[PDB]
Amino acid sequence: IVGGKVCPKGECPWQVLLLVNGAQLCGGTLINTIWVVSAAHCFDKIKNWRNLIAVLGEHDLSEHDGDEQSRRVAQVIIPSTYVPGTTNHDIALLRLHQPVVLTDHVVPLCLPERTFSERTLAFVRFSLVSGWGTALELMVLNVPRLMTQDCLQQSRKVGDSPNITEYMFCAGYSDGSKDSCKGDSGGPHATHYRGTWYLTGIVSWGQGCATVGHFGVYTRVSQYIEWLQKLMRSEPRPGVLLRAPFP
Amino acid sequence: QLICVNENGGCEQYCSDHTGTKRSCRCHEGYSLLADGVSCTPTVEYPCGKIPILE
Ligand SMILES: COc1cc([C@@H](Nc2ccc(C(=N)N)cc2)C(=O)N[C@H](C(=O)O)c2ccccc2)ccc1OCc1ccccc1
Ligand SMILES: [Ca+2]
Repeated sequence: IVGGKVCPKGECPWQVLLLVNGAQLCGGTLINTIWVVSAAHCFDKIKNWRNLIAVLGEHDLSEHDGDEQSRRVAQVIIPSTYVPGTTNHDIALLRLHQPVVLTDHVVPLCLPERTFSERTLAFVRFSLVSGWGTALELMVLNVPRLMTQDCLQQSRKVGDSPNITEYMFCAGYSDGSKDSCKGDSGGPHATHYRGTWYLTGIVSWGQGCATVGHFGVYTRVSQYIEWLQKLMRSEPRPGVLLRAPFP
Repeated sequence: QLICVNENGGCEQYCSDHTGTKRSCRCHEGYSLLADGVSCTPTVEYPCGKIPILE
């Protein structure tokens, strides 16, 4: 997270750290005791599918303070319309092997109703993004959401570029000072509305980190609520990677 | 007036429109509606989207 403050331990309890064989892979989002929402692109390289770990209650990656809870990833579900090398449909649903125990430090983020999100959450000006990118603390940030037509108009044009699609949205700053970044991939874009926080976006992609005249592009979760709710009731499967169809 | 399109219908969490009658409010998993028919309340110890230490 470029230009952000530290998220005071406890104030971001839905944050997930994803490990493969100890190596830092991505950030994720907790939505209930058993399911995690991260970016599909985090799993492009993955060879050793059986060594994935989701870490929760994590704050400082340099000291185990006890609150940390680690669970094996039993499953990675991805839409059939996501294809590596293309930024679209950048969302992944992750089942855990055994549930996590909810504490003062491990709380799920609300997953809103499609309509509620599109009608209300889409127009909350600012939302917090977070991620890790001696003292390796969780970093948070307050980005303003922009609708696609503005985002394009405010963005600096390039010859070769992906469209911002109906499954993306731009939040952030043009002046080159504040932005989420590659290491935050899959992390929450959390939106407060009247006393409760809701997941609205996933750190998806951007043009570098905090480059002038560029915004961070996020996966538009409102598109996937029915797709996620349905899959969370689905029976456990053999194998880790599942490519569920979208829609 | 009393419609979800107007300011989430005055509802705290979820809002529901019906064709002939006034909008109704609702709540998220682990929350339930209060006597004002707009506000929600946790029916669990750790409802989603609430930060424990900040309350
Ligand atoms: C998913 O996708 C992506 C991602 C990326 C990043 N992220 C981000 C950035 C920025 C941001 C802001 N600013 N906010 C956020 C996030 C990242 O993550 N990166 C990484 C590396 O490089 O390694 C990757 C990529 C791809 C896949 C996998 C992985 C970057 C980039 C991209 O994309 C681009 C493209 C692709 C394809 C086609 C076109 C374009
Ligand atoms: Ca720690």
